Amino acid sequence: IPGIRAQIRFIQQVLEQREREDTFRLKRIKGKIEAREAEEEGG
Amino acid sequence: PVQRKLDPNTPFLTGMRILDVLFPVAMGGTAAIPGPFGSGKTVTQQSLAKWSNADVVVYVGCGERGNEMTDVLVEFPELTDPKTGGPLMHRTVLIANTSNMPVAAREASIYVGVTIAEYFRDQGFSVALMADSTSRWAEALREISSRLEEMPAEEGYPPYLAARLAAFYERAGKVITLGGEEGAVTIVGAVSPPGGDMSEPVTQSTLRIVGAFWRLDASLAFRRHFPAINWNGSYSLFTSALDPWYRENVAEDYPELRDAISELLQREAGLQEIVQLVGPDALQDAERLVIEVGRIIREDFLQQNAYHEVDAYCSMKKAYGIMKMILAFYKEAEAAIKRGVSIDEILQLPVLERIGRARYVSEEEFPAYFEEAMKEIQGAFKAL
Amino acid sequence: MIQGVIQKIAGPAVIAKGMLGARMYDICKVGEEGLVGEIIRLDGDTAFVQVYEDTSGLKVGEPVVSTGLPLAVELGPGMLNGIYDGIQRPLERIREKTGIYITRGVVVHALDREKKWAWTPMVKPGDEVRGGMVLGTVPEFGFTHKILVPPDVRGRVKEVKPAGEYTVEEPVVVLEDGTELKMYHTWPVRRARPVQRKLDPNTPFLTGMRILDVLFPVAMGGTAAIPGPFGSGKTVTQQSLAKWSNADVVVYVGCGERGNEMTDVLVEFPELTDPKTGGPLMHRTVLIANTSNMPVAAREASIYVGVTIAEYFRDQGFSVALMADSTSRWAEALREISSRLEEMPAEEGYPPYLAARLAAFYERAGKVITLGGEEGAVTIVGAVSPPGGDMSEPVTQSTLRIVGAFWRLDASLAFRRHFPAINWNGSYSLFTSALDPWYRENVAEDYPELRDAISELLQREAGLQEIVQLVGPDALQDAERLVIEVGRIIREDFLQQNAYHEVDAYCSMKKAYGIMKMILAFYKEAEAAIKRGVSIDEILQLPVLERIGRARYVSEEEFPAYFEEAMKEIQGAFKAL
Amino acid sequence: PVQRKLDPNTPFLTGMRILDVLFPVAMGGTAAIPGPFGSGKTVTQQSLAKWSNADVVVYVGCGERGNEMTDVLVEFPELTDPKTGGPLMHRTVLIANTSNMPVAAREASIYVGVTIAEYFRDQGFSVALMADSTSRWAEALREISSRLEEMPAEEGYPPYLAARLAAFYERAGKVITLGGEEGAVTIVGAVSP
Amino acid sequence: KKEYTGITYISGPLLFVENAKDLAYGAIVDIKDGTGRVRGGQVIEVSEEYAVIQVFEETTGLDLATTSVSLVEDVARLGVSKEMLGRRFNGIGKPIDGLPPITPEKRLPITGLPLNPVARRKPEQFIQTGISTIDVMNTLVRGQKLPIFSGSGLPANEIAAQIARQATVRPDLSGEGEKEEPFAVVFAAMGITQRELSYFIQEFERTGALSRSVLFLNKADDPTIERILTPRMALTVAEYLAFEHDYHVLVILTDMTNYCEALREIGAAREEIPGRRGYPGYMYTDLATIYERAGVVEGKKGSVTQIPILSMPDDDRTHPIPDLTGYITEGQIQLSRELHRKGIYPPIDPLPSLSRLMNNGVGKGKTREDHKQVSDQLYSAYANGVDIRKLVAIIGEDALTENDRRYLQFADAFERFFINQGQQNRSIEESLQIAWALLSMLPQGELKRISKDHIGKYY
Amino acid sequence: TVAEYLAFEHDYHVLVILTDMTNYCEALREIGAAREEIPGRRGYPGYMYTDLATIYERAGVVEGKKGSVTQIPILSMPDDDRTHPIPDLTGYITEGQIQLSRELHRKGIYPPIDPLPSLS
Amino acid sequence: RLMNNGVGKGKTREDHKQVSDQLYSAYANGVDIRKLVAIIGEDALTENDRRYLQFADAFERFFINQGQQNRSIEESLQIAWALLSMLPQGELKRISKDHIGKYY
Ligand SMILES: Nc1ncnc2c1ncn2[C@@H]1O[C@H](COP(=O)(O)OP(=O)(O)O)[C@@H](O)[C@H]1O
Repeated sequence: IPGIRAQIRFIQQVLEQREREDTFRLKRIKGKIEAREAEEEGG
Repeated sequence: PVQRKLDPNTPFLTGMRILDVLFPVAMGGTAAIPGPFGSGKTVTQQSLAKWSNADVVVYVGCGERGNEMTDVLVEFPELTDPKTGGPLMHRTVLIANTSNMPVAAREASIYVGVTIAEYFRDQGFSVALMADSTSRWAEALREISSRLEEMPAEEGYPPYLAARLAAFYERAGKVITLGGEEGAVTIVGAVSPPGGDMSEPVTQSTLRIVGAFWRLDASLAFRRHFPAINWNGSYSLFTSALDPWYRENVAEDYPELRDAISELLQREAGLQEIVQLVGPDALQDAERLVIEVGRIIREDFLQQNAYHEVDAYCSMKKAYGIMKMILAFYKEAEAAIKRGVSIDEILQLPVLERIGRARYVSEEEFPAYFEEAMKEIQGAFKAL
Repeated sequence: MIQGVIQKIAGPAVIAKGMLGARMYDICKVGEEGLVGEIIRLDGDTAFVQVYEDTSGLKVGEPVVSTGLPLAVELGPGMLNGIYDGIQRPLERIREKTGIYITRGVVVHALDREKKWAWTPMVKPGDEVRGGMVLGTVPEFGFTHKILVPPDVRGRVKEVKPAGEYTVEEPVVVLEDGTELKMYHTWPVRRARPVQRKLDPNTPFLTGMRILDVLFPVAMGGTAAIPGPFGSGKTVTQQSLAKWSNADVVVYVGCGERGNEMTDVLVEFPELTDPKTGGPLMHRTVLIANTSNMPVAAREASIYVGVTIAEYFRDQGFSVALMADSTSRWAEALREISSRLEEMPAEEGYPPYLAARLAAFYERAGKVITLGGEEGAVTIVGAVSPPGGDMSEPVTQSTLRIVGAFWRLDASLAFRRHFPAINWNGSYSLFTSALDPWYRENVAEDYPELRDAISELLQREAGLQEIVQLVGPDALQDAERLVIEVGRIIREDFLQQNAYHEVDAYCSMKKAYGIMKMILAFYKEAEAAIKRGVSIDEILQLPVLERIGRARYVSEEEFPAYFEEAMKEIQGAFKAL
Repeated sequence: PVQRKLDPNTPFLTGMRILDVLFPVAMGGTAAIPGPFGSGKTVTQQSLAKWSNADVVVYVGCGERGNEMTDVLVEFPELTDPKTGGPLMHRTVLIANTSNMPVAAREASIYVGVTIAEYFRDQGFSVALMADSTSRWAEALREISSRLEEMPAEEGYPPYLAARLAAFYERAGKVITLGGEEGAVTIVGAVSP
Repeated sequence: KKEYTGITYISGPLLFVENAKDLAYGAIVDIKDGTGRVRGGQVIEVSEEYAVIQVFEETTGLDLATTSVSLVEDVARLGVSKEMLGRRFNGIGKPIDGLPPITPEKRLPITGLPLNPVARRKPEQFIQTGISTIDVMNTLVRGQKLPIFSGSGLPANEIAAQIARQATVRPDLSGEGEKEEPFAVVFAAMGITQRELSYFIQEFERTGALSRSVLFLNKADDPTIERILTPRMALTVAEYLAFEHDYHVLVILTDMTNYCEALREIGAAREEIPGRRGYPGYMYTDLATIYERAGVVEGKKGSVTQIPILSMPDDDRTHPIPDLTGYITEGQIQLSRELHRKGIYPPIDPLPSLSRLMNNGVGKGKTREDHKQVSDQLYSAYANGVDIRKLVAIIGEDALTENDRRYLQFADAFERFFINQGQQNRSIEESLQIAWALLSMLPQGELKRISKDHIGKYY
Repeated sequence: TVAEYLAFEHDYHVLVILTDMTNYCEALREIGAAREEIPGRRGYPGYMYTDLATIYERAGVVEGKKGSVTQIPILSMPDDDRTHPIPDLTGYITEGQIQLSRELHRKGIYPPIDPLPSLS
Repeated sequence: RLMNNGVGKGKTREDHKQVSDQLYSAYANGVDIRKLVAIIGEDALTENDRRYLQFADAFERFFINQGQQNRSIEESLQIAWALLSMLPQGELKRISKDHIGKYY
């Protein structure tokens, strides 16, 4: 039982780790989109 | 447009014993065959395309293999459709779009296929769409979104995936068109998860909208146990409106036989849990009998090789015959085990191999083969 | 402050136009009707204003007025026996207007501006007053309510008003600088009140529950944490504690919890007793209510408002007792606020504050000597109800190591009818060492050793029970069955308190000491008998067992005589057989 | 530049039994010693440095505590080179850049080490570079990248870590230089996950 | 009238209109094309330079030259009445039916105004559904939110229709004016397919339970904004009826998972940076906004009780949707896949079910005396049987005791007589009679939770 | 700073003791994460090794002088993980570690120290 | 995948895919009995489970391991039939009785 609990803990940690990278890339994309649309008044 | 949409009340016979007896699909329905690579999401669709009961067939390939699409152009104008005798390529409108052609032609091909099928339905036939790997559609949308430079939802898929999929799956069903006739568009859309996990947005959004759902398993496909339909992750929602049709056209206690088979499978599962815990020798005799009947079912009634000569199209009466034989054998074996005879003798009874190989028969001598084997079982299991 | 017009309206965010001078974190009422918000950003000549209410139906061009004061409460006479929202809004006077709902933009004052009190001066002109001193007194029903000087004010008195009747808006003292001091003042909830110095734990917080007050104590500055499952009788424990504690005032804070505390407290304890006057217990309570569908700013300000009101009642010289409910629900609200502010999360989603705001709430509690030469205390007992019930999430992982005592309410113990249900194998306390001297000087001289012996008895009973049930409690040597029967005596007639009885709800320290003494004496005489070789059946059939079984149900007047007679009778009747 | 790159057919005898019997390394090859903290990586690398069969040794350290550098500094000059008989520190060019010193100097140190080893190969000897904490090097790369403000890869590191590591490890092998005489550059790069 | 031309951007769902600072945030507009066909909309992010609009259905055929936008309403309102008690609406609130559009008495706003925590009271009385499990072991008192945790293939629509047809309130036991308390039900279904729509219509108009129901249907391929608006319309009509005409209402919301997914999609298309596990950060507030409009107040006689039917997505209890739903509501009911496959209807797993407000709705003066004790004893005996079944499978009926034999037979008969009931309508007296008959199969002295004054008159 | 002063200038033998390096790491993660700088591993930023090494390596013994500095940083493994970033970085920087035990504490032993996983 | 079209009767030998299917089934059974052993113990095994176990080990030792030698389709099929003969007749439900009689 403790071995299975350790495995679960490791998998859960990795899965949660691979969400903050996504949030970070999304925030950067939003910053770039704001920087671009702040210059698109007309043209 | 149509006048009004009817309620489906007749099955969609497809040849496979699992997908006909256990998990049926009405003649207006929908389905989805998701699974990792190396399961047979193409062999099963080609078998549905060459052994169905429809009038026309449209085979859409949205990101498939060139060899997988050219092994149809070559063989189908040689086989004989099972309704008129002509070639099978006189009812197919297949729409090929392989994996190196342009990328927006994917969604283009999906919509073209559905509109052609609706035209034929309005004409009056009974079409059968077959969309392959709707996931390629999703990845095309993902690329076009990454070019539009927008804000993506989970895993990059744009935030209008589910709307497109619902609008595409909701133009399928029996209807009475503007000329006072009947038509039907059945859809069987494959799905390819990126790791096999049924948690992808496409694998989830394609639930909650469909009827049957035929989940393929990987280990059954490593054992070379085809088809690899997982018998406890799948489900069907049409199996309660088709019972009048079964009672009218197959048998009278076919629903009861189907219920008994399903109950036996999905009770044997629980015992298999304790089996894997302790071992299949500390069990009682009735328990080992249940395990062995489950294995006989799993290897003689839910297995089907699409490359045999006569075991590639099993009809309803043949499936019902095999089910009857299995149930009678189990009943008499239960009685004998109560009496006291041993399970090893019960297994060495050669009616085992008889009702096992009873599936490689043709369809002409079965009405006599089944009678002979039934009487032989009834005799030999009271002889001892 | 100068007004300003709206520029953009996107969801709950509003961007003001023409505010060159507005401060950060100020309440400003945006709109035509007042939708009090909060200034969170300033960029050149604008200000982002986070509104609390719906924001639907506004237009661009409506005025935005600032206030200048960052989310204060109104500390004064009138808060006893009141129900308040998260931002100190009186719910009854709100119901008097809007019907049964809570409309948008209502404006109501916390302290009633139309009641009259009996002011009695306590100074004279030409006198010297500084922060934290007393100006007068006014009796609020139940006890005498002082009127402090607003901290960080001073001067020389010039004029007081004669004793009589005046409301909360008659300036009652006027200093030399011309400042007018009224009966109340405002204090921003995010800044702790100042004192002279913080004292140390040397006095217990006598609850009334024998388990807690004997085995797991907490000083009168402590910070305990009490989880709760769904069906372990937690509400009755909390109500008994608030009824028989030694606090002078009790403040209750709930952010997400029911609307049955209202009926329960307000109609049971009044028709029942406040066990020092007989009148309602709601005459020392400041209940605060918050359901799930109320704004997140309301939830956060709820926690902080509770602790600030408690700090005030301490600074008056009393001893307060807080009961924070669902710190987990508070953390949920805080996480929602954060994810709205577009902040990089941490493990489990909570922002990287959950460990700092928590420790900024639990560190406002402790015995202290106020600014006017007095004594005060604030003690907190905050519930921690995880979504699943695992003490490994971030909220619990921080609450533990921020708190002292810990009281593990369990549900199986409740299913076995063992009330109260506090698992002694999982609970623990840290206020025993530094509290022993009070025990030696005020209870008895061997109280520590009696307590430790009882704890060892329980430890050994459990360690034995590990394998008892295998072969049944009959195939063990006589010492083992003796240990088991003594453990049963302990945990069935000392560690169990029927909180609904009349004379069995408040076991005093001397009473608990006597009971422990009798149980240990019976164990000593039973081991002295077994050592000689008597049977293990007379031991259990004796009458001293029943005599000590009816110990706790006796009153607090006849207990010394009962104790003497019981010890004499045990020592007597344990030699004849 | 070199003439042509030979193929190693000679063992690199380090002294230890496991690494000279079970898992040997040809005298032109590469290796790696990953492993968690407190397992003996420093002691193993110093033992290779003080008992190998190379002509010269170039100890690089980028992120290792200065106590190790001081250990080798105050220990070697009283040992003996087991090929000639002189002091051991007369065939060592150790390079030191500890943890508290600046960061980018880490990668500067890696490259300086490899270039010194290439020179001593070009003279006709057979050297044995022993890097340390290529993981620390990758951390320095990540810091500089995140300052440049570019998009990351799996777990922060920039998406050219693999190319950089491949070049660094591919500068190692037995070769027959422009003078005609042979030479070799072994490499033993520690890692610390 | 037909003002506000001059748009300057069109992409996907969005549409930027140039200078228009007279539209209120959150309004509702229409978009007339250059060919006549009109559409819907909803203003958001209005500022001084432009005003982002979001169309309802689609945007195929719009151009920057021939396009105009016009106002409809400053907020979203619904025209409610009492004549809408045999009708069938959809989404926005127009009739998908043949009957004419009714005339309203007041046009309420579809949201807002939470109840007051000092203007409530405590729910006491009980409601009868006909299903014997949800009666004898998981009672459903008024003013309670009791979700149903369905599954992927399990029958949820059929259970919903059965409850809707059968559920009534029993004033015979309390004692009051019979024809004084009416009953209604406001079934509202989001994201149904085409089969389920006809199934529901036939299931209602077969028995005739249409005379006191109001349906709000949201066929799956409709836009997402309507699937967001639907429960608001349902609950608005429900609490209007209750707190204005003393009705007793029962609201059933179908497949809250579809609502949650639509909500996440709308947020993403509005550029929200999802909070946790892809779902928006405000989802707890959003759910608690509709799981909370139902209760009982003091001074009135009505009540509103909710039964949100959701479906654990991957057969999981730690997914955010079931997590927050169990966090906000008080109770649960679990459909069982094993009982389904074995052939029992209605399949209700009675071990992991629960009802927090049950002990407040059963007892002398409400239903009967032996209610809670019978429930406790049935729970205990069923758990015992379900354990000794696996024990038997491993060891054999050779090494058992008589009490274990009897418990095994009890468990089997309980699964085959008390759960499996089909389309019957069991009253509470009939359910208790079946329960006592089933408990009789055990010897006295084993009924270690019932009182003897009860064992006497029964058993 | 005070330690290095007293030691290398007035010839003392200091002994620095830093309790709760975990609270320091929490403070560091919170102060850093407010500038949007690529959180490294489970929250804590990328340069946490650089910072911990910045403050640890200040303890040594110089030649010529006769002072010394000696550190004993007490830290609490967050959830008895020896694979948490804080204990991992600390073990990679410092030399030798003394690990308290949990089983010995139940049996009532003090100071509970299991000499199996500890060394210098 | 492109194997059912390139092998069979008239191309290599009329019994190729059948030996393939049977070898796969038998090896899967042996691999499962490996875990059964690891749970129970090698002496508490039925009389045919040991046959399957030994088939799996012989398969991994003679059919897979082949050094650097150039086999042929016929040599490899002879080895496959040698192995498949280690199991009893009648327990191979995949091959046809004709091939079963012709090769053994
Ligand atoms: N019904 C079947 N009978 C026999 N073999 C099958 C059957 N279905 C699939 N297979 C085998 O499984 C493989 C699956 O092929 P294919 O359908 O191209 O991949 P996938 O199933 O992953 O789409 C094929 O090589 C075929 O040999």
